[PDB]
Amino acid sequence: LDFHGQTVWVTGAGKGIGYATALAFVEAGANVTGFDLAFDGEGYPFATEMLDVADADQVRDVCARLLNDIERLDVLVNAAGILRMGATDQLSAEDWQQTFAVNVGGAFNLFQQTMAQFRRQRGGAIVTVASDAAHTPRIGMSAYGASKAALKSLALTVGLELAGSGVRCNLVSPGSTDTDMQRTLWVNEDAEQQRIRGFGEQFKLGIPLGKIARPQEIANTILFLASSHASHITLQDIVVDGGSTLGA
Repeated sequence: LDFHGQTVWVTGAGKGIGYATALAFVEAGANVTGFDLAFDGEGYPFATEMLDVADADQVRDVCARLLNDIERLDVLVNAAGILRMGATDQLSAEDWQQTFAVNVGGAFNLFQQTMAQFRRQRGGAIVTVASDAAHTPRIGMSAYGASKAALKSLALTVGLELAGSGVRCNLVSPGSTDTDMQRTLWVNEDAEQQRIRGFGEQFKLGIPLGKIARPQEIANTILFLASSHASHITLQDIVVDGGSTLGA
């Protein structure tokens, strides 16, 4: 895929899926800016902007500054997110609020600050990273899954709001991935994954393909949806999970 000459923004670009996605865009020729709360890695091969996406005023100031100096924003990737686990009646007030502020509010702020640019330029692509938890109820993750379902709903209506401007808006819903989330077990056994096997007593299916996701496999799906090869695709959500939701 040739993204040479295209301007690409990626949130959550400090690590994990967002970093792998920004890197893939760089490797495909794009002019990339990454946004995150922290950039703790040693090297980032793209422009970095420190930003709390859950701070509406900070998002306004940063996006307005950057938008004043670009002719078009070809691709926006929303990939910020946090996980706070807990049974619904055990979850703290702070974990509930921060889950929604980051996981939905973040994209909301980005949309509020970029939709006018998309309408003015008339075209471009948005890809939003949701979660398989937006597709199925998950013991221990009720708030997380609910925040991701809200994000998916918001992104789809934004897609409808921008479709008349020729803008395409899609999502990717990763399953278990080698990075972030619950990547490490509570014992010294990771190895042959428990995640691949499933956990039937909590109505959690295993993974039919027999492996968890690599970040590159999420990134490459994002790049496809961001590309002219997806030029008739909008309002779709590609689950990238080895079949674990069985297509849900």
